[PDB]
Amino acid sequence: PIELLPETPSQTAGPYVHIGLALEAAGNPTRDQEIWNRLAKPDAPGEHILLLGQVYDGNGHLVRDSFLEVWQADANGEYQDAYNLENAFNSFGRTATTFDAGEWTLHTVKPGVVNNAAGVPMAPHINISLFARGINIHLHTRLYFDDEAQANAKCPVLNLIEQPQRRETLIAKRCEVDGKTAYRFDIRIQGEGETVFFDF
Amino acid sequence: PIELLPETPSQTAGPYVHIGLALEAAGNPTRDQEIWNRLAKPDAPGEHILLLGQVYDGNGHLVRDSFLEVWQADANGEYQDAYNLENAFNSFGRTATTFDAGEWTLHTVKPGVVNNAAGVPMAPHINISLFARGINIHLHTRLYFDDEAQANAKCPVLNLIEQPQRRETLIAKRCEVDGKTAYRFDIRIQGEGETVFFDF
Amino acid sequence: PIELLPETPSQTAGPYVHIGLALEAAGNPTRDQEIWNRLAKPDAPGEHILLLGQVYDGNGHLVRDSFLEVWQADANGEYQDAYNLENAFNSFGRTATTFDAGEWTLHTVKPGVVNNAAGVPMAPHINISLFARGINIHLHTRLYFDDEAQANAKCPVLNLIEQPQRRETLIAKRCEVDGKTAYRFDIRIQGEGETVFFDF
Amino acid sequence: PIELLPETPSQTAGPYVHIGLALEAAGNPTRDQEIWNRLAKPDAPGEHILLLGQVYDGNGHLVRDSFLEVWQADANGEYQDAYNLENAFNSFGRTATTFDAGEWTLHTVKPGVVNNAAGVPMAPHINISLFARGINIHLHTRLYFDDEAQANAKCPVLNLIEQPQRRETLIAKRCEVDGKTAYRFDIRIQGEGETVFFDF
Amino acid sequence: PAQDNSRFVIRDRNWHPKALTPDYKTSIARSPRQALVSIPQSISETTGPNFSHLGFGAHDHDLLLNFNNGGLPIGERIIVAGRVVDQYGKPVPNTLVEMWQANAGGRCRHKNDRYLAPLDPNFGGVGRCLTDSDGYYSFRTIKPGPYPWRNGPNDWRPAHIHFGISGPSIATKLITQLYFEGDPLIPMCPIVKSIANPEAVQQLIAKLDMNNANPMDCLAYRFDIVLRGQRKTHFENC
Amino acid sequence: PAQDNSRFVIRDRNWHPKALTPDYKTSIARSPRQALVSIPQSISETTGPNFSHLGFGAHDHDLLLNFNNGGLPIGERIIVAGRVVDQYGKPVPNTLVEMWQANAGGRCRHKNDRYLAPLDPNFGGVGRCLTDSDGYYSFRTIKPGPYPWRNGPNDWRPAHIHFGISGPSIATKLITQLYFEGDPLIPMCPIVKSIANPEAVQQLIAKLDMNNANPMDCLAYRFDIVLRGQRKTHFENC
Amino acid sequence: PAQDNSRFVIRDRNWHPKALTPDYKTSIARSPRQALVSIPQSISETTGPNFSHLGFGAHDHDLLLNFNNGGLPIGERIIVAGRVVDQYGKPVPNTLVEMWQANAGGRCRHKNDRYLAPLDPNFGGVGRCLTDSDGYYSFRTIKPGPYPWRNGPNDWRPAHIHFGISGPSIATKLITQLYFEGDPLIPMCPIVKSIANPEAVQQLIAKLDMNNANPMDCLAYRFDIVLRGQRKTHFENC
Ligand SMILES: [Fe+3]
Ligand SMILES: [Fe+3]
Ligand SMILES: [Fe+3]
Ligand SMILES: [Fe+3]
Repeated sequence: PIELLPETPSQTAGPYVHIGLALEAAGNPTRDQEIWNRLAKPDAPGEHILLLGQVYDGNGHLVRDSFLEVWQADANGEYQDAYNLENAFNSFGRTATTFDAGEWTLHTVKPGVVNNAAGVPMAPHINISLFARGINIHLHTRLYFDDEAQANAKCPVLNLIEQPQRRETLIAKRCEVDGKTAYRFDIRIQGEGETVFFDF
Repeated sequence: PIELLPETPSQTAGPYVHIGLALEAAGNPTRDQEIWNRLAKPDAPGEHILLLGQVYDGNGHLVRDSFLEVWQADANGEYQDAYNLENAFNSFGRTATTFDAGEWTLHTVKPGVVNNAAGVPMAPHINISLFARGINIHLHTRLYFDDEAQANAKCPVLNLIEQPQRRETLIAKRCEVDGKTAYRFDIRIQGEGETVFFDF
Repeated sequence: PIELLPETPSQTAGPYVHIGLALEAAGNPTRDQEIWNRLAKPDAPGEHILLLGQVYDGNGHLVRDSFLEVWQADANGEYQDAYNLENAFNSFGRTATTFDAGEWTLHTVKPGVVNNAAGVPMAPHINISLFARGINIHLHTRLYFDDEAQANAKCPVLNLIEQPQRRETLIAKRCEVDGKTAYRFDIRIQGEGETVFFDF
Repeated sequence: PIELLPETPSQTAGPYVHIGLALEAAGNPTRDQEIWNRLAKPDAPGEHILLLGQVYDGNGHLVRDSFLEVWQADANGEYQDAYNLENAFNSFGRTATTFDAGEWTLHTVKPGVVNNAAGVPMAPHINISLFARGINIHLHTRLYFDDEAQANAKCPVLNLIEQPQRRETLIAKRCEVDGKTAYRFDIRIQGEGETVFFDF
Repeated sequence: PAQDNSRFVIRDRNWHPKALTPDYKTSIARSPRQALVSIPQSISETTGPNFSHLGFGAHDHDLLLNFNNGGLPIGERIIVAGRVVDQYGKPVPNTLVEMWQANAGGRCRHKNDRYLAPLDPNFGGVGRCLTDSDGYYSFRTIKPGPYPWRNGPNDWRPAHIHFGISGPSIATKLITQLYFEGDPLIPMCPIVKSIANPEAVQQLIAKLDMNNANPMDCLAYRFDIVLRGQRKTHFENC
Repeated sequence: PAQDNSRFVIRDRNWHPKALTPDYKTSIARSPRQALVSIPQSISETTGPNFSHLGFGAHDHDLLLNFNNGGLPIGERIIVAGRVVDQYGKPVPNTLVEMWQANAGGRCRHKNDRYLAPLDPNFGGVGRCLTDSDGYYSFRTIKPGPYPWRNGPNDWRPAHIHFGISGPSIATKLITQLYFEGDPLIPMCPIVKSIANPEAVQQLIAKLDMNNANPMDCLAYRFDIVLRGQRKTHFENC
Repeated sequence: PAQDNSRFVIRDRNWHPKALTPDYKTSIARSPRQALVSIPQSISETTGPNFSHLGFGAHDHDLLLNFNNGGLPIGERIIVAGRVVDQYGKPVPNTLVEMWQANAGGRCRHKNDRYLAPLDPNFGGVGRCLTDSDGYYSFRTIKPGPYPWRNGPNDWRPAHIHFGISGPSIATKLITQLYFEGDPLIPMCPIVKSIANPEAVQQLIAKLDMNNANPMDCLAYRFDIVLRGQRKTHFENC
């Protein structure tokens, strides 16, 4: 069979991943430009939302050293790839859960609808990659919104998950935090209620 | 030591086992003569019973593509090996749970008693092989009856299972379906309340 | 691939093949029973014919040490396999061309029609195997009659030969020898006019 | 010594070459644009000629499944490499003999003169590649004209063939087909009068 | 009726595929976590159905003609033959062999298969043959195509034919799969790879069999199936 | 017009198949007996047609759609791709690649083929693609079946696809055949065996290419074709 | 009369000696130049004579007594015995084996042998034996000696016995030669070199069999013959 060069193998990001990529959250001095949890500046188009959550291990204890990276379309359903701190909206961002913040948070807009390769619309979603000590290769998942029930139900990606009860673990539950529209999304790594993870 | 030819290895039966061993259940045209789930004709001797059950995976989800083959003694405790569609009783049959039927059923008689190789009687039982997609090698179990508690208590096979609570998993619960004598035997492949499986 | 045991390889019959199988033609004393060139005794059913010919090498000189074996149906198109010197007709026989007989001869009957494996009639024919010093594995051919032109033309074996001119080399030319119906059939081993040979 | 990558090996073109390179000739539907046997349109410059010939095997039998590709200069001696169906002249074409047509034909112009790498003129010629079932690697020849005996006598290529009588095999005989100027060029693959083939 | 006069050689559970083989995704939640409970053989285990009287139609084993809607299937015509013996090499006569398979394009005639290769209107894909006195069986069918399935993101099943074999008892019954000699998709498959020992994988590869082919018609393949050895009981319960 | 500014590396005639290879029966009477006459290259030999302007239809290279009578062909859907380079490894761009082949069952859509496997009404079997700037070509088709032929009494052609490649000149033109990785009929073939060196046979075997497959759709194969190396003339006629 | 119920495995013509083997000189002008035509097997090729009723004389397989002119032959007394099977390993009972060979000095009893080694007044050199139920045959004879012949200027045929075997059909009939273990002339013989494969030559070598020898009497060689494998027809004309 044709063999190409093999990819460089993955290793765990380690306990100190915050020093190289979550400079602020490790309380080390920053540089002029850091990639962080503010995808949209307060004047970007769309419906502004705050996302928050916790991550669990399989004993149900909190993962306080995890590091996340998110990639979502803007409110028009367009991916913005030229990362710039001056833009109003960036499609990429990074967050973390620390010993002092058991919780991560991200500030962004509800993403607009994008289609898959066959032409079929996907429900609005945010792609998430999770890294942490103990995770040898990172975990891929999608966060979806509990208020988009109809689109969620015709989603060609959510419909590849066989068991209906598994599809729920990907649905963020709407709530409010000081007059701002927020969604919670916990991640269970292992066990009862195990979040669905992807391979692509 | 002495080595014989190796047995050909097993392989899972696959999602499509219906097309080859459960023709009707897969909604394909049948042949004249099929091996199916009616072990006993209406005028066969013994008590007529309907069996029924569900198959669960380890996440508590239903196995809808399972296929089962049963082997049991008649009412006078004799194994009828000559398979013929014109007998009043055949000791063998097959059933399947379908996307359609999450549930399998079998029409037969309650088996009579048989002795083990040492001459000790075994409680009335049905021998079951389970096959499905995800099962590399089939799984062997026995279906016993809750109304035969005296014989189940002295069965030399059920007594080889060390933990009493594990013994219970092989006892079918008497019930009534369309007010006709029935027993339910669900199987748990994995987890909490996991059904005992044998090796022989 | 499945390999069976290999066949014992062929060697040339050699210059002295007559001592083991053409006892008479080598002018050595015979035994009580010899296999020879008289397939039909004068009272066997059918049209009695005499066949004769010569064999050529590729320089056009005569092969005087060749040995032939023939197998043909009787006049009813039936193969007679139980070889017996008392029968009126035998389907098998042997002849030879010697230093003193540059010519072979056989006495038999015109064979009747047999069908091939698909049901299709073959024109009347006689199967010939030719052996001699210089021939490392024997040569298979068929002798056909020039007076059976119509059957010859619908013959499924003669029609596998691509080139029409090659088909002629298999056709024996009718003639008469002292009031007896004879056919000549020369064999050219190599060269101009090369007799068709088969593999089966 | 220095070794380069090896050239991929040839394989015979097979009996069915028509289905891939001679669509019409195999009586399959053609595509819009096909490469065929009309090198010149009616209003192209040069003398219009029809070429024709037969291909014989070594038994003097006709090759009915052959396929030929020709390459020639135009009338002013220039090679027109830009293949287009809208030109008045293309220097390339294909033809085939069929079960139907034992004979191939080509409509073109008589080529003008070209020089060899040393500046010496070559006589007018057509370059021909022959492919067929039984030919493992195609065979290269040149078609020259009998009415150009003065130039054929001084061709630096035809003079590399040592034996004069061998030179003759590449000279097409002028003739008339439906009273239109034509040349016949038959090819003998093997035997008596075998056409010269080249290696370059 | 059936008598207890046979014992069967224990199975080699490290030769066969284990229940938990994670690269084959569906096995995660479909394999037990508790150990199998071993039990002595009795009449229940050592007897099984005899299929000599089941009524077989005339094209039960010929898949080129048993589905038929006025036509021949499209694909490589092949004979799949072999012998069923037990571990001692003793032939298993009058035993039920059942098989099923995709079409030339890898499509299964089952409602659940949505792969984009079309159904062939002259092919069903099921056959059954009862072994003869020397344990021989034979089928005539077309060679199945490989098909994509949803395990890894680009997993394909090598071409295969599923087989069910009864044998003499419920202790010998076995479902397996046949692969085709040479197929480069074989070592890549997670289902084939549920088998840890590579010598066990080789027993599942049917070999090209030129000696059983019909010239100018169809090729063949030879697949021999070895079931558990059968032995008379001796010195039991003294 | 065309200019003489190229020379091509001599062919290796012991690498390629010889003309007389008796086990391939038709070659007996179709191979010369005289020696080939060697000649220097000139403009006649070193130039050849350029096919950049030939008009290609849209499905010329897609055999799943180019014959079409409202349907998909039956058989294994596959991509056959590769690159054409010369002996120095230099890519051959804008070159004509043509191929032809049987259907899933080994039947050729040609009047002359009488094999009993049926014609598929949605398959023709011809494609053509012009190589891109880096020498790449690609086809989409179904995997051909093997077929019986009348050479020896039970000879079968392994599955194959014929290929024609122009290159830059008539000196580089080549017709060959592609085989499929793993096929056990390959070493048995007298036509493949017309090639004496086994390393030359390996160049004709297309490899399974999982990296170019479309998941849940079709597999691929990679077949690279190396044509004669092309070099600038130097120091000629002083 | 005979019925068409068998097919025979095809011959491997690269295993057997080819027709044109130039060091064996007479093969030059006696080998065809056109290819053999292949034809399918019919009742003509699949039936053959059966000799179960030929009347064998009682000494026909015993060459120490069947020529007899008052005494015994001079030379090494040996039994030559073995079995005839088919390629599937199945014995071939009631077949005719014929054999002819020289005397202890290499002279053949024939008009044309003018070799100067004399004739043996008590040896003729011919035997025939029908094989038993089990495929066994046997002869008793003397070991023949080598003989020079007119091939190259100093060629010696090794010691040998010619065999002729019928089998069940004119498709299986064969003529061959038996050589003797360790003869240093075996590998220099052009007739033996007409077989290209060294493992095909080993099957023509009879091996010393001390187990079958009569103590204080004669030695024994074992020679086993394998004929084309015989199978029942299957799936024919559908
Ligand atoms: Fe570290
Ligand atoms: Fe399958
Ligand atoms: Fe001899
Ligand atoms: Fe072909």
